[PDB]
Amino acid sequence: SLYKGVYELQTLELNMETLNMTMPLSCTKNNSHHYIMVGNETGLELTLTNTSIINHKFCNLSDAHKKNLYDHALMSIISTFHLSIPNFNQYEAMSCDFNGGKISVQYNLSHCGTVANGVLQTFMRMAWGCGNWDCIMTSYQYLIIQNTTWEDHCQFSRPSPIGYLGLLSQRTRDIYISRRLL
Amino acid sequence: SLYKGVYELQTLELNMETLNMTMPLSCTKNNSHHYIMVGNETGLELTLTNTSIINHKFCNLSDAHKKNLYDHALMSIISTFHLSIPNFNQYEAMSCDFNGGKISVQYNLSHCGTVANGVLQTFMRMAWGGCGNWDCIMTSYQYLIIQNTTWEDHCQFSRPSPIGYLGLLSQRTRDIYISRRLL
Amino acid sequence: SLYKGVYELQTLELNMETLNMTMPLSCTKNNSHHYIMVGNETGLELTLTNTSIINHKFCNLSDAHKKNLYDHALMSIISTFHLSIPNFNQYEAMSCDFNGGKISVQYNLSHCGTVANGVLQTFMRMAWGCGNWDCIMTSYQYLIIQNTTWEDHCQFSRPSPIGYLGLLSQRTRDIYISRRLL
Amino acid sequence: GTFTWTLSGYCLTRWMLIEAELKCFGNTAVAKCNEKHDEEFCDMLRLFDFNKQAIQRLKAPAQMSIQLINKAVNALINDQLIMKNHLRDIMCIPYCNYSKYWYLNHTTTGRTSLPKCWLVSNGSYLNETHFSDDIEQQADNMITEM
Amino acid sequence: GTFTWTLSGYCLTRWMLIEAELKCFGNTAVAKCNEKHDEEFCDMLRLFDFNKQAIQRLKAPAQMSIQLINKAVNALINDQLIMKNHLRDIMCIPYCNYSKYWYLNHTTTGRTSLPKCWLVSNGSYLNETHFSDDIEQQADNMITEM
Amino acid sequence: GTFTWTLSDSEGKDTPGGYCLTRWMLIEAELKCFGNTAVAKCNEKHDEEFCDMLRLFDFNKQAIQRLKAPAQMSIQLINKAVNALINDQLIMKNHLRDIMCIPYCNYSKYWYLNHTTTGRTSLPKCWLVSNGSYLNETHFSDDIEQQADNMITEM
Ligand SMILES: *[C@@H]1O[C@H](CO)[C@@H](O[C@@H]2O[C@H](CO)[C@@H](O[C@@H]3O[C@H](CO[C@H]4O[C@H](CO)[C@@H](O)[C@H](O)[C@@H]4O)[C@@H](O)[C@H](O)[C@@H]3O)[C@H](O)[C@H]2NC(C)=O)[C@H](O)[C@H]1NC(C)=O
Ligand SMILES: *[C@@H]1O[C@H](CO)[C@@H](O[C@@H]2O[C@H](CO)[C@@H](O[C@@H]3O[C@H](CO[C@H]4O[C@H](CO)[C@@H](O)[C@H](O)[C@@H]4O)[C@@H](O)[C@H](O)[C@@H]3O)[C@H](O)[C@H]2NC(C)=O)[C@H](O)[C@H]1NC(C)=O
Ligand SMILES: *[C@@H]1O[C@H](CO)[C@@H](O[C@@H]2O[C@H](CO)[C@@H](O[C@@H]3O[C@H](CO)[C@@H](O)[C@H](O)[C@@H]3O)[C@H](O)[C@H]2NC(C)=O)[C@H](O)[C@H]1NC(C)=O
Ligand SMILES: *[C@@H]1O[C@H](CO)[C@@H](O[C@@H]2O[C@H](CO)[C@@H](O[C@@H]3O[C@H](CO)[C@@H](O)[C@H](O)[C@@H]3O)[C@H](O)[C@H]2NC(C)=O)[C@H](O)[C@H]1NC(C)=O
Ligand SMILES: *[C@@H]1O[C@H](CO)[C@@H](O[C@@H]2O[C@H](CO)[C@@H](O[C@@H]3O[C@H](CO)[C@@H](O)[C@H](O)[C@@H]3O)[C@H](O)[C@H]2NC(C)=O)[C@H](O)[C@H]1NC(C)=O
Ligand SMILES: *[C@@H]1O[C@H](CO[C@@H]2O[C@@H](C)[C@@H](O)[C@@H](O)[C@@H]2O)[C@@H](O[C@@H]2O[C@H](CO)[C@@H](O)[C@H](O)[C@H]2NC(C)=O)[C@H](O)[C@H]1NC(C)=O
Ligand SMILES: *[C@@H]1O[C@H](CO[C@@H]2O[C@@H](C)[C@@H](O)[C@@H](O)[C@@H]2O)[C@@H](O[C@@H]2O[C@H](CO)[C@@H](O)[C@H](O)[C@H]2NC(C)=O)[C@H](O)[C@H]1NC(C)=O
Ligand SMILES: *[C@@H]1O[C@H](CO)[C@@H](O[C@@H]2O[C@H](CO)[C@@H](O)[C@H](O)[C@H]2NC(C)=O)[C@H](O)[C@H]1NC(C)=O
Ligand SMILES: *[C@@H]1O[C@H](CO)[C@@H](O[C@@H]2O[C@H](CO)[C@@H](O)[C@H](O)[C@H]2NC(C)=O)[C@H](O)[C@H]1NC(C)=O
Ligand SMILES: *[C@@H]1O[C@H](CO)[C@@H](O[C@@H]2O[C@H](CO)[C@@H](O)[C@H](O)[C@H]2NC(C)=O)[C@H](O)[C@H]1NC(C)=O
Ligand SMILES: *[C@@H]1O[C@H](CO)[C@@H](O[C@@H]2O[C@H](CO)[C@@H](O)[C@H](O)[C@H]2NC(C)=O)[C@H](O)[C@H]1NC(C)=O
Ligand SMILES: *[C@@H]1O[C@H](CO)[C@@H](O[C@@H]2O[C@H](CO)[C@@H](O)[C@H](O)[C@H]2NC(C)=O)[C@H](O)[C@H]1NC(C)=O
Ligand SMILES: *[C@@H]1O[C@H](CO)[C@@H](O[C@@H]2O[C@H](CO)[C@@H](O)[C@H](O)[C@H]2NC(C)=O)[C@H](O)[C@H]1NC(C)=O
Ligand SMILES: *[C@@H]1O[C@H](CO)[C@@H](O[C@@H]2O[C@H](CO)[C@@H](O)[C@H](O)[C@H]2NC(C)=O)[C@H](O)[C@H]1NC(C)=O
Ligand SMILES: *[C@@H]1O[C@H](CO)[C@@H](O[C@@H]2O[C@H](CO)[C@@H](O)[C@H](O)[C@H]2NC(C)=O)[C@H](O)[C@H]1NC(C)=O
Ligand SMILES: *[C@@H]1O[C@H](CO)[C@@H](O)[C@H](O)[C@H]1NC(C)=O
Ligand SMILES: *[C@@H]1O[C@H](CO)[C@@H](O)[C@H](O)[C@H]1NC(C)=O
Ligand SMILES: *[C@@H]1O[C@H](CO)[C@@H](O)[C@H](O)[C@H]1NC(C)=O
Ligand SMILES: *[C@@H]1O[C@H](CO)[C@@H](O)[C@H](O)[C@H]1NC(C)=O
Ligand SMILES: *[C@@H]1O[C@H](CO)[C@@H](O)[C@H](O)[C@H]1NC(C)=O
Ligand SMILES: *[C@@H]1O[C@H](CO)[C@@H](O)[C@H](O)[C@H]1NC(C)=O
Ligand SMILES: *[C@@H]1O[C@H](CO)[C@@H](O)[C@H](O)[C@H]1NC(C)=O
Ligand SMILES: *[C@@H]1O[C@H](CO)[C@@H](O)[C@H](O)[C@H]1NC(C)=O
Repeated sequence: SLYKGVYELQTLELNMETLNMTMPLSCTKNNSHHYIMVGNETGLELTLTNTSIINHKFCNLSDAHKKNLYDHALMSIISTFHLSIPNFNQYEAMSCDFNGGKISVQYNLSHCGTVANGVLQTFMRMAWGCGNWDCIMTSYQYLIIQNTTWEDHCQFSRPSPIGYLGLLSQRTRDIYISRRLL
Repeated sequence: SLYKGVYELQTLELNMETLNMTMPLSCTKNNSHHYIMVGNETGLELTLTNTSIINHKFCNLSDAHKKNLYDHALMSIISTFHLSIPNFNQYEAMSCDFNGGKISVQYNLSHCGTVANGVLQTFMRMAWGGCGNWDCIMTSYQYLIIQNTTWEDHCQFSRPSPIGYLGLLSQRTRDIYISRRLL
Repeated sequence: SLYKGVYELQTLELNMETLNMTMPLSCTKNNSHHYIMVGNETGLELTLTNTSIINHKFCNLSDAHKKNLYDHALMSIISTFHLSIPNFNQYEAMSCDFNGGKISVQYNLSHCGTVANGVLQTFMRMAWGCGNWDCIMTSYQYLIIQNTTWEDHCQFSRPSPIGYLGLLSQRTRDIYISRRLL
Repeated sequence: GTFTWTLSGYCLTRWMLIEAELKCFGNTAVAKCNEKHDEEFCDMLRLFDFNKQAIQRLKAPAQMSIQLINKAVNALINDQLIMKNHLRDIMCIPYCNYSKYWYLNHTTTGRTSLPKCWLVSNGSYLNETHFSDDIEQQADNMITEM
Repeated sequence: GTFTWTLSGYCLTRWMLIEAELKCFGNTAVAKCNEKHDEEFCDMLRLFDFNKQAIQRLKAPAQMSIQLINKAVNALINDQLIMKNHLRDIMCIPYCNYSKYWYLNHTTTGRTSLPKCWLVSNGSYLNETHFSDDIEQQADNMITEM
Repeated sequence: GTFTWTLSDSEGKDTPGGYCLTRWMLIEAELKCFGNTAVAKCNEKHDEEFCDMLRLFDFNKQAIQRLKAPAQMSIQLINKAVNALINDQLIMKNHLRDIMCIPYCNYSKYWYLNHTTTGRTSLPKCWLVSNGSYLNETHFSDDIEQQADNMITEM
């Protein structure tokens, strides 16, 4: 296939797994879940469902920071995810647990002016790869984020660090003030 | 007006009202009143005056966030305006009322580096187009009220533009003091 | 020297003290002291030492904002220093005091992966002086920051605004979440 | 970082301008907008193109959302250009408030230069004489193509 | 800010390419990256060069950290490119997946082109016909310099 | 985003279009003038340290000259305009060169090829620094040779 008659076309694919060591990578696996690998040793795991793993409304951020049993990179990514919400204005929707260094965060969801809009909009950015933009409404009720080890977690898409390097600019550019002094 | 024999200079002016459905339009009625309109149905009226509508230092901001009976765009604009005030430390100056979804945020301006400098600087940045003194900005008007309103033609002193808001967006959470060790 | 006949390799050196009015200027002396001059009136001495100055874990920083006995530029630059600390979680690890208008901060620091590496990273970014980026520790047990006079103490390095201007951009890029609704 | 938005020559309608006919700029000026980083009209044109196709490609929201623009303010316009313009305003250098623009139009062939903005000061647009030197280089660069 | 990372021609080995042999590009292709704020191959070229530097010039910690790329994300890439491609994703337009690429190659001398990232849509890879205008005009622009 | 500051013009030793630096700017030197050819490159090249330092010095000059002096000095203006004057990620790249134990620029000493007869000059570029000490000229002479090769291209 000589397009200009003397130039032949050739495709190319980039194997992003070589970036495992330094950057964190992202796969989709199934449509419901979306997975993140922070190296080959630990990695976050984002799910949507109708069940609920956290049954209490308290989260205990400050206690978890005081104990410091968690892993720094994972908590950094959860921070980038949560601060990247457009209009988080419902602390009750958030809930989490940090028992013994674990990460276990959860978001409740539920005309369209709710936190479901914001969390879903940042979720689409978190793991990447034809209705309107506003009020994408997933049928599932609760979003869960957890920590997991590394296995095969790339079925729909190959690893892609696009999303994580993408929303770093969006990490704090849409936030409502919660106190007169931030 | 011919230049170099063959080039004729022709002016052209852009009308930014077409951007009303995509982004806010900031404009001026006069040096006191200013209107940041969102859509054909909402807007924020900024107004300097010696009169006070807020006479209590109880914002109840987080309660209003919990209630959520306000337009989200107006609260987003308010948060962007408050976050970008350079060197805001006196918390008593701000005083907000959000009774039943209302928006009424008053900053008490009440000597060169005081809070009124940052408030008036970000104010003039909000409503652009209305020497050499970037600091020591003085204004006789004593209080700065920010009240929601419906859409009304009040862009008399200047045409509507988005440039103030878009330029201000870059400065969010860049010119603020810390308030907690862990933040 | 001379290259290619008609091209002489000249040299050029920049006196950076002329910019003292417009933005802060950095410094270095010893491997510990790193002065930074906000202008021609005062600066901040940023000294590593073993001997602390504050023996309590209290600041009352909001009271410092309330009384307003300090100078705005000093609080601004130390705020830029603290916000840019990567992954600050232990708030006990820094104490401070602002009574009487004087600023006096004390970052306590004491296998690697703790607050010490982040404080030292932002410290070397404040004023420029293997594979030592992550596991960066100093023998010194405390980092004092205090306002100071204009007696020039910079011998190792000439003044330069590069560190502060570089760290201004990376302000809130690496902050953890501490509240459900920021 | 720097803007990366692509434009949809380029023609400008009657409603979208003020008492103006359908103005069309050739491909060379629009291609000039790709690499330039301080052109007022190029940035405003990218904003208007985004608005133009965003109104019709996406169904209008029942509730207006500024979330769309905030997420991508930087990809369309160099905010640092706005900072430069504000710095000229506060230093009382002449400065552009993005409203009124001028371009050198060829009388016979009809080709037009890229619009450079009208620097305004003292709450009044400057006369053509007050910055005519800047117009002269705009003519001289047009001489380079021929 | 804008990308400043240098490229220490540059060849991509078997590791960063899936199912391919060692591949090399001419000096002109890498040189074109340094003055263009829209390309996608330049981004991954800088990411892979930087990554290689990260392994060889920085020992692996016992607990590896993500802070290193946080503070140096926009030095390598235009994040607005990611935001813009997100906009093409949202607006039903074909967007860039950053995964599959395409590049023209000359038969006799192997004078390649800087690859332009493939535009995907509808969760599927496009037909050759849809961007046939793009590859044709790229070929015209490439034969222009000769 | 990107730098947008327009460098001022010194109409002294060279015609308008060029730029110059006084004895205040430089340690152990007199007034040095660079022609329009060098300063024209600064408006397109995003990877030049000396262009950023020139923009910093020019803004400092205009601020300390035309704006009214502050009764109490503040650093608000630079805090607003730091990314507008200069590209912060150039400082990040220099920091990366430092962290990687590679030669890096600390913006102090620069080099520039100057023509013996016609007195023309290329755009200055930074003297890289390794191991806390300046490099020898032979260490990075490949860059010097390549710059001579590019310099002959114009003439
Ligand atoms: C965006 O980039 C993504 C990453 O490259 C693209 O994903 C690739 O999409 C192609 C089709 O366009 C897939 O080919 C199919 O893959 C599915 C899923 O199974 C695959 O993954 C498992 C696990 O590694 C592997 O064992 C299988 O062999 C497949 O590779 C198969 O069911 C199909 O039969 C077919 O092989 C690629 O597999 C998929 N990448 C992977 C490996 O995840 C994505 O398509 C791009 N955007 C678009 C246009 O959708
Ligand atoms: C801190 O920043 C200040 C700016 O905010 C610097 O102030 C500037 O200092 C320079 C150098 O003194 C002034 O430039 C001129 O100074 C000469 C007098 O001394 C110089 O010239 C004579 C020969 O004429 C020479 O022998 C001396 O060695 C000096 O080079 C005056 O006659 C000129 O009119 C002019 O003032 C700047 O004008 C001055 N700017 C001002 C007023 O702020 C200060 O030097 C910097 N240094 C520190 C750390 O304080
Ligand atoms: C940029 O600055 C120029 C110069 O100040 C602004 O031009 C001025 O714009 C205002 C608002 O449109 C004009 O006021 C109008 O006057 C007409 C006629 O009396 C009236 O019918 C309107 O209701 C309004 O009062 C003013 O005349 C006009 N002056 C000039 C010299 O053109 C321009 O609007 C500014 N643009 C922005 C967005 O900053
Ligand atoms: C960039 O890095 C170079 C190399 O480190 C720095 O060169 C150094 O500049 C300082 C300036 O104070 C010199 O210090 C001086 O040393 C003499 C020694 O007698 C002393 O008399 C002076 O009072 C002053 O202390 C230093 O010797 C010189 N060399 C080295 C190897 O450090 C350069 O200053 C750096 N520039 C910046 C601004 O980063
Ligand atoms: C690049 O190199 C040229 C020389 O090839 C430099 O021009 C020179 O400028 C200096 C300024 O002091 C001249 O020095 C003085 O010349 C006068 C006589 O004109 C003499 O009486 C003084 O004792 C002193 O020697 C130098 O002669 C002159 N050379 C010429 C004729 O070009 C130019 O400044 C250099 N530019 C840079 C920045 O590298
Ligand atoms: C979330 O925090 C609340 C509040 O208690 C705080 O956090 C605790 C971990 C501990 O440090 C307390 O001193 C703090 O004040 C927790 O609610 C308490 O839970 C404990 C058992 O965990 C129970 O004994 C108390 O009665 C609860 N209620 C209180 C103090 O009002 C909650 O359990 C924390 N959640 C998690 C997952 O740790
Ligand atoms: C920091 O404050 C603590 C706590 O006191 C609170 O803050 C004070 C500024 C004041 O507003 C108090 O009423 C607040 O309760 C001080 O520690 C002790 O505070 C108690 C009262 O809670 C007081 O009776 C003690 O004397 C304080 N202890 C000492 C040793 O003074 C603390 O002193 C304050 N530190 C500084 C540096 O100002
Ligand atoms: C993670 O990425 C690293 C990048 O170095 C890969 O390490 C290389 O792996 C190949 C294939 O086994 C070896 O031939 C190279 O010598 C390795 N290079 C190194 C360590 O510098 C590693 O394979 C990747 N691992 C996974 C699970 O994807
Ligand atoms: C998530 O939010 C939904 C909102 O519907 C909560 O559902 C409520 O559950 C309580 C349980 O006591 C019922 O009494 C209410 O009638 C339900 N509806 C509403 C509107 O409150 C649900 O409990 C929340 N789940 C979590 C885990 O927070
Ligand atoms: C907001 O902008 C929209 C979009 O341009 C405007 O809607 C147009 O209004 C004109 C009025 O003559 C109609 O002819 C067009 O058909 C409308 N649609 C479009 C897509 O242009 C609207 O008028 C503007 N509103 C305000 C208050 O300025
Ligand atoms: C705005 O702030 C000023 C200055 O603090 C307040 O004026 C003081 O008000 C108190 C009571 O709150 C009086 O006792 C003082 O005498 C007033 N001082 C001065 C200098 O006027 C003013 O009350 C505040 N206004 C509002 C509406 O909160
Ligand atoms: C500002 O926003 C408030 C929010 O309530 C508006 O209040 C309206 O008040 C009328 C009269 O009681 C009610 O019928 C409406 O339902 C309220 N609207 C809304 C959206 O809540 C108020 O009108 C707005 N404008 C001004 C100028 O205050
Ligand atoms: C700074 O932190 C270090 C490390 O935690 C503190 O050193 C410990 O102080 C406690 C105080 O109860 C002593 O019991 C321990 O013996 C000390 N540690 C060791 C290893 O000896 C130090 O006190 C802190 N300094 C402050 C807050 O000024
Ligand atoms: C830091 O600044 C404070 C506030 O200026 C200094 O504390 C005193 O401030 C008053 C203000 O005029 C001076 O009269 C005193 O001389 C200052 N302290 C004393 C007793 O000398 C504080 O000293 C400064 N700390 C420094 C510069 O080391
Ligand atoms: C482009 O095509 C040329 C061949 O025209 C490739 O260069 C190599 O040429 C030799 C001699 O003809 C062959 O034996 C090699 O097999 C060719 N390499 C390849 C990859 O086939 C050149 O590598 C091609 N470049 C690309 C990346 O398209
Ligand atoms: C796979 O995808 C389906 C989509 O419906 C989902 O129900 C399921 O939980 C996903 N995960 C696994 C492990 O099957
Ligand atoms: C991950 O890769 C590293 C590379 O050094 C290797 O040592 C380690 O065993 C691998 N597995 C895990 C779980 O870390
Ligand atoms: C400005 O206009 C307002 C109405 O928007 C009016 O009440 C006020 O008196 C005016 N102020 C002046 C002319 O100073
Ligand atoms: C509002 O502030 C008042 C001040 O007394 C406080 O008592 C009250 O609880 C607050 N109300 C709400 C609804 O948060
Ligand atoms: C730096 O070294 C000198 C000489 O040993 C010493 O006197 C000085 O105390 C050291 N640092 C400081 C500023 O204390
Ligand atoms: C995409 O293809 C599907 C069928 O696979 C079709 O229903 C849809 O309308 C097409 N358009 C989109 C969403 O891109
Ligand atoms: C696109 O069209 C080409 C040419 O007919 C065909 O080979 C290819 O399969 C098509 N791709 C899709 C996704 O329909
Ligand atoms: C650099 O030059 C100095 C002075 O001639 C010399 O002493 C030193 O050994 C040289 N180093 C190298 C390897 O260039």
